[PDB]
Formats: sequence, C-alpha cells, structure tokens
Amino acid sequence: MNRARDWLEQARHNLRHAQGSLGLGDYAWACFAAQQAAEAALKGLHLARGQVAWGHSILDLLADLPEDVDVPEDLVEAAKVLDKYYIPTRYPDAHPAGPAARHYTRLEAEEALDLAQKILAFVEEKL
Amino acid sequence: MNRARDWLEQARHNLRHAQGSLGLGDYAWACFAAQQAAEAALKGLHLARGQVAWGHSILDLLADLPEDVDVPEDLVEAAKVLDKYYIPTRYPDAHPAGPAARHYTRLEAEEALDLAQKILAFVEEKL
Repeated sequence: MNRARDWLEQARHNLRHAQGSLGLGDYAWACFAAQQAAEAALKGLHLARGQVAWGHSILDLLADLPEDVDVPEDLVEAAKVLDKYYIPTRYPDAHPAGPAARHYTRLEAEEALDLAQKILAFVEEKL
Repeated sequence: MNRARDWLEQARHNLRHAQGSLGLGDYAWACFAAQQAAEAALKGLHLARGQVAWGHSILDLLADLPEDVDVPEDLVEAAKVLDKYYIPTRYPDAHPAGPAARHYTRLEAEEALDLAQKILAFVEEKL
C-alpha cells in the first residue's frame, strides 16, 4: 500500500533495535529508537490512508489521522511521553549538565518500548 | 569548558552505541550512531572554541571551524561518507524499496565506526 508496508517494517526494526539497545544498557538510545518506531509506524499508517506525514511529533502524527480512525486517549498520553525522546536522548544541551545519555534509565526505556508497542499495535490493527 | 566535554562524552557514548549496534547486526543504526558520534564531537570542538554550531552536516561542521584549525583532506572525505547516514539509515523513502534498514551492510558499519573514530581522535587532538 504505497510503501506503508516498508514503513511498518522499519518501525518493527526500530522497535527491535530499541529492545536490543536495552540489552546493551544504552537506555537513552533505546528511548530514541522507541520514539523512532512510533514515528515510522504512524508515517506508515498515514501512507496507507493516502497521506504523507512529516516531522517527529507523534502527537501531530496521531492528530492528523483521518476522521474514521479512532485514537484512544492513552495513545495521546503515550505520544507526549515519546515526544520528549526525539532530541533530549542525544543532545547534551537538552539537560542541565553532563552528556544526554546519563539522564535515561532502564525502567524509562522499558516504559518507552511499552508505549511504542501500543502505537505499533494500534497501527497494525488500523492498516 | 562551555560543555565541550559533555559533548565529547556524548560522542564517545554514541560511538559505543555504534559498536553495540554492529554487534546486534543492526548495521543501518550503527551507521547512524557513527554519524552522531562525529556530529557531537565536532559540536564539542566548536563549543571549546567558543562558537555554537548547528545541523547534521559533518562537512559544514568541519568547514566552519576557525581558520587556524588544520583539517586534513582525510576528514573531509570521511565527513562526506558520514553525512549520508543521518537520514537514509532510518527513513525508507530515502531508498527505492523496502525499509531503510536492509540497505546497510556489515562492512559499511565497520567503516563508519572507523571514520567516526578518525573524527573523534581529531577533535580530542585539537580540543
């Protein structure tokens, strides 16, 4: 469906990369990869409904979906959490001190995987 | 000073995530993290010199350094290669078909690690 499948494939790969990052102990990177899984999955859902979407805000990605797509409120809350992982997980100036990587923990990254999985599952069922 | 060191430590962490990614078999993510190690290292060098720099172009980051910093042609060549891993390693629309991930090889990832190490060593040297 005009590459929608390719983006879903990328989203699943990104989520596997976040799972493996968890195993490497690279929590901030796992969080970034989870936001990337969510982003790619939603861009794929947009493509399947004939739209091209942009950016890194999964909040906008969810808000711009066709009217016939019902978005549960829990996905909006997941979006707000994941949205803080696109830039702060990699750039030191997003935090008061130290490198970006040290501000992220395992529990945060597992929660990030959980939230991204909810997004992926919603997309897989709406495709 | 000016957090140059926080950025260098982020660079090193990025390079370590690149090495783990190679271990996971996630070659496209290893290439992306290598570009991120180089980008963070050079941003750190600009901070050390009291300049702030922006973007994801290692080529522009090298070209914008102060006249007195000697940049071997080697690094410019390396920048050109790394610059192609910021977006294509994660986004399917940067390729003709399939997800982005399948278009990157183990050798590509091995070399990206080497090129980012070259860039990091240069920055540590001029720091």
